Amino acid sequence: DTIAGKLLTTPSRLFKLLIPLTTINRKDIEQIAILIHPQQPLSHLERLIQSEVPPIEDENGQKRPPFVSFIALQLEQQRFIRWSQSTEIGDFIRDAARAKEFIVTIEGAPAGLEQIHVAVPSFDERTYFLRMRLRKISRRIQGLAEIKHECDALAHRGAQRVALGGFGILAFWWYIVYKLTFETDLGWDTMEPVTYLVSLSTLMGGYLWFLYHNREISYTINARQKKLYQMKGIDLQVWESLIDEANAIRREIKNIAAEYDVDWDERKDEQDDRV
Amino acid sequence: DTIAGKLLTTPSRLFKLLIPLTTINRKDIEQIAILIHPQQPLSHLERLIQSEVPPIEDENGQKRPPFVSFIALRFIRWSQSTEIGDFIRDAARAKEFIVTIEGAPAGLEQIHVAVPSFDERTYFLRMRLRKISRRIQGLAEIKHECDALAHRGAQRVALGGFGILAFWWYIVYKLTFETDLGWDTMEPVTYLVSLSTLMGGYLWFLYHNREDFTINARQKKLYQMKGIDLQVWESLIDEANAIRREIKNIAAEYDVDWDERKDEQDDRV
Amino acid sequence: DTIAGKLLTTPSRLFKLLIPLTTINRKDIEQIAILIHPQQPLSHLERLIQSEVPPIEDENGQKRPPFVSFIALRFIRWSQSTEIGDFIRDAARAKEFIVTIEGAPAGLEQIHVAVPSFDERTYFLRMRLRKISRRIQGLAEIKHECDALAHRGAQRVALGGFGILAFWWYIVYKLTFETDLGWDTMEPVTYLVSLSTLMGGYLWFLYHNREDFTINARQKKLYQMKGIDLQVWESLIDEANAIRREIKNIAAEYDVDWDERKDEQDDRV
Amino acid sequence: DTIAGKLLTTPSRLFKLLIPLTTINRKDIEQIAILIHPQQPLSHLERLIQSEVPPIEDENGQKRPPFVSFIALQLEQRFIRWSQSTEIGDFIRDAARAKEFIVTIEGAPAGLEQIHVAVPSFDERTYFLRMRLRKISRRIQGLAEIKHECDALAHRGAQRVALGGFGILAFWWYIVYKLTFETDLGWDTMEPVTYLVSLSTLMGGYLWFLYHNREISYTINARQKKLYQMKGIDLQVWESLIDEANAIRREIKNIAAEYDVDWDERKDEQDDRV
Ligand SMILES: [Ca+2]
Repeated sequence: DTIAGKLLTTPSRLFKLLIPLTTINRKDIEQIAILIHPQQPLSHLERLIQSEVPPIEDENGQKRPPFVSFIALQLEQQRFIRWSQSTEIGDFIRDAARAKEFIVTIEGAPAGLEQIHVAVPSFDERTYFLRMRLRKISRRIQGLAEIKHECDALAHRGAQRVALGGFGILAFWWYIVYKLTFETDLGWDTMEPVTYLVSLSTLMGGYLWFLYHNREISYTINARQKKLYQMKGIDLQVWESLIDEANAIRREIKNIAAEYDVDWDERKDEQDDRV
Repeated sequence: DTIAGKLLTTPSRLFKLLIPLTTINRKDIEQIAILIHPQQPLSHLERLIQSEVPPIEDENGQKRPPFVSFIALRFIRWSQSTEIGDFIRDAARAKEFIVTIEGAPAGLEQIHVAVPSFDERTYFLRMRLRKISRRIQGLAEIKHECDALAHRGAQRVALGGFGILAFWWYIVYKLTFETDLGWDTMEPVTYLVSLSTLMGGYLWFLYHNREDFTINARQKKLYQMKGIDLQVWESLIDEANAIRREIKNIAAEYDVDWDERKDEQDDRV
Repeated sequence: DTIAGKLLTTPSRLFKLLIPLTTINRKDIEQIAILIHPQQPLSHLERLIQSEVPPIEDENGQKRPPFVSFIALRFIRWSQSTEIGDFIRDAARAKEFIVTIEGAPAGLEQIHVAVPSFDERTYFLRMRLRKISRRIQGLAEIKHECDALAHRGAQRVALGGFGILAFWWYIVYKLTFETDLGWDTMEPVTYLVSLSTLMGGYLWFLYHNREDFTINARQKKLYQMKGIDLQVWESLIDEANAIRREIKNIAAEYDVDWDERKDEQDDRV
Repeated sequence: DTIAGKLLTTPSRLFKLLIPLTTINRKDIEQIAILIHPQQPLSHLERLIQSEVPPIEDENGQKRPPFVSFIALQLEQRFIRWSQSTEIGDFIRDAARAKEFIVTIEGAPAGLEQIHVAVPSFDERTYFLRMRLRKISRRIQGLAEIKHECDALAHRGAQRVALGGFGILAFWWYIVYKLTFETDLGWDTMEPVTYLVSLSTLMGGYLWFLYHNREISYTINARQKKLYQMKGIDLQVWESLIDEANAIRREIKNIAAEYDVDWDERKDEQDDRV
C-alpha cells in the first residue's frame, strides 16, 4: 500500500514481489511486478528495481544511477545489518524468512521514512504449493490401492469356495465312518485299516500340494494375482512410478519445515482430505 | 566462423556452448567455451558472457559492461529468469538461438548458435541405457536356465519319494487284505514303521542338515553359484526405468515420439 | 574501535560472517553480511570480500581488486586453497581469525572476527536431537505397553486351550484304562473326536478367518491401532544416530568430550 | 621436463600440478608445485601462475605481467580456448576425457611456446578411492567372520538338545518293541498307551509354540543378541561402517560413469590376495 510489500510464491520455482515506488511514466505510485529466480545474485535485483525508476539527479551533475540496498533483522535469540550485493536471493530469503522481517532503503528518492517493508510467505504458505500436488498423488495412489483391495476380494472368493468344498467332503467322511462304525453291521476291526489307508492317501495328496508352490514373484506381490489385475486391470509400473515421484516431495517439505521451526505433521493434514 | 556457434552436451549433467567472441586482447574470432548447468538462471549466463568482452565507452562517462539479450523464436525476447532447460526446450523446437550483444558488435549485433536435439541428446543417453540393458539381458537368461535346473532336480527327487510311499500303500493293502497275517499282526508294522520314518525323516536334520529348504530355497541356494544377487539386479532394472522416464520426459517435451526397440534393431545390426 | 566482528551459524547448512567494511561511499563503520558454504575454498571468500570495498590505485596500474590475507594462529599465513570448514576448525581451536586488507584507510588495517563454539553450533544440532529423542521416547513406551497388552490375551487363550486338552487326557485315561468300557469301545471315540477336532479348525479357518496369524501377528496387528509403523520408527532412530555421529565428528575435531545425557539432565530441569 | 607437466591426485580433495617455467635469479627452469582446489575459478589459477614468473617489460605504459590462456581439444568423436572463469573441476573432467590440455604463457621464450600437461588417470583416482574402500571392506569382513563363528556356537547349542531328543526317541522305539513283539503282553494294551503318549507329546509340542518369544531382526536373531554383543564385538560399529562404506561406491561409479570405462569390483577381487 504505502510502505508494505509482499514476496509471493509462484507454483514454479520462481518468486514474485510487488513493491510500490514512484515512476513518472505512471502518475504517482504503482505497485510493480518483479520476478526473481532464487539463484540470482542480489545485484541483479538492485539493478532490476534500479531500472524501473526515474533516476536521482546528481548534485555533482554527472552521476545519475540510484544506489539501493537491503537490510534485515539480526536475531539475538533493535539490531539491523545490511546484506552484501552478491549473495544469492534464496539463502537471504531463508534467513530473513525465519526472521519474518525485510526492509529496503532506496537512497534519495524516499520523501519520508525510506523503509519499504515487505512480507515473506510463512511456512504454511510456502508448503501449500507443495501440499496440493502431494495430496493429489497421494489421493490417486489411494484409489489404486482400493482397486488392489478389490482383486484381493476376488482372491478370497476362490479360497472360500475351495475350502467350502473341502469341508463338505470332510463332513461326508465323518458321516460315512460313523454310519459304518456305530451301526454294528461291520465292527471296528474292519474299519481301522480303511482309516490307515485313507490317511496314507491324504498324506499323498498333501505331498502333491506341497509341490505346488511354483511362483512367488514378490517385492508384497502374489503370483496368481500379478497376471490377474494387470492383463485385465490397472498397471504396476505406474504404481511404482507414482511411488518414486511421491517420495521426493516429502523430503523437501520436511527440509523447509526444518527451516521454519514448525512441526510438520501429515496427520494434521489427514483432516483436510475430507472437508 | 563469423557469426555462428554451437552448443554441446557433456557426458556429465552440464552444458557447454561455443560462441565467437572478442576477448580482452585478441583478433575478432575465438571460439571461447563456457560451461553451464541447465537448471540455473539466465542472468548467470548474461554475467558469464559479459565478463569476457571489452566494455562500452562513455556515455558521459560510463565504463559499464555490455548487455546481452537472448531473443529467440520472430524476435520474442525472453526474460532474465527463465531457466536454461526451458529456453533450450522452446528454442530446441525452434532450432535457433540468438545472443545479440551490444556495444561490442559495431553494428553486426548478432550471434546464432545451433541447439542440439533429442536424437543427438538422447543418443548419448541411449548408449548409457543400451549398455546397461545388454548387461541385464545376459544375466537374465543365465538365471533362467538355473531356474530350470533346480526345478528339474526338485521334481525328480519328489517323484522318487512318491514312488516309495506308493509302494508302502501297496504292500499294506495286499498284506492286510490277503488275510495271511491279521490286522492284529499288522498294527505293530504300521506304528513301528511310522516311528521308523520319523527316524529316517529325522536323521537328515542332523547330518546333511536341513535347518525349510523347500523347492524355492534350493534354487536360491543354487544361483549363489551360477549368478549374481538381487540387489544389483533390481538396481539395474530400476535405474534402467529411471533412464527411460527421463528419455520419455525429454522426447516428450521435444515432441518426437520414440520407442527404445529401435536401437535393439541395431544391437545385432 | 570497529575492528571487531563475528561469524554465526545458520540453522541451515551454510553459515555467515559479519565484518566492518566500506562499500562505495559511506561512513567507515558498517556491518556487512556474507553467506558462505563450508565446502567452498578460501579464495571464494577472498573474492566476495574483494567485491565490496573500493579499489586501490597502485601507480600504473591500479588493481581494481585489493588483496586480503587470511592469516591466523605467533602468526601463520594460510594458503588460499584450504577448506573453510578446516580453517574454522583450526581457528576454532585458536579462538581467533584475522583478515588483513593491504589498504588501510586511516591507521586501521586489521580485522578480528570471533569464531564461535561447538556450544552454539551444536545447540543448533542439540535442538533437533532433543526433539527427536523426546518423540522416540514417548512412542517407544506406548508401543511397549501395547506389546505387553497383546501377550496377556495370547497367554489367556493358550492357557484355556491347554486346560481343555488336558481334560481330554484325563477323560481317556479314566474312561478306558480303569473303568467299564474297553478300548474296543473307545477307539471310535478317539478317532471320531480327532475328525471333530479338525472340524473346529475348518470353522475357525472360514468364519473368523485366520489365513499364520500366530502370537507375534496379534501384536503386529495390534499396534497398528495403538502406534505407528516401523519405517518411520527406524527412520527416526537412524537419523538420530546420523546426528550423533556428526556431533561426535565436530566434538572429535574441536576436542571437548561430550555425552548427550547431559541435556536430558535439562529436559526435565 | 620442459614441455610436459602433470596434475596428480592428492589423497585429499584438492589437486596439485607441476609445470616448468622461468623464475627469479636462482635457476633457468624448475618444475614448481602449484596447489589447487577444484572449486576455484580459472582466473585464480592463471593469476597463481602469473604470480610466480618474472614479468615482461611491456611498453605503451606499464602492463607487465603476462596473460596466459588455456587450450584443450573439442572431441569430434581442433583446439578451442576455455574461458577465464569456469570452475577448475569441470574443465578437469572434460579435458580429462580428452586426455590432454595445453597451457600457453604469453612470454613465448621457447620456440614451441606450449606446455602439454598430462592428465590423471582412472587407475589413479580410483587408486586412492580403492585403497579406502578395500581397507574398510576388509575391516568389516573380519567382523563378518566373527559373526560366522558365533553362529557356529549357536549351531553347537542346537545339536546337543537335538542329539538328546534322538536318543530318547530311540529309547521309546526299543521299549515299544520289547513290550510289543515279545507277546508277554498283547498289542491291545500297548495301543492305549501309544495314544496317551501321542497326546502328551502334542501338549509338549504345543507349549513350544508360545516359545517364539523375541525375534529382533533387521537378518538378526534374538537368542544371540546378548551373546555376541555383551561379551563380544559391537553392531553399532558394524552398521556405521556399513553406512560409511556405502557412500564411496557411488562416487567411484560416477567418476567411472564419466570415463566410459567399466567398473567391476570382481576384477578387484583378485587384488585382495596378492
Ligand atoms: Ca488300533
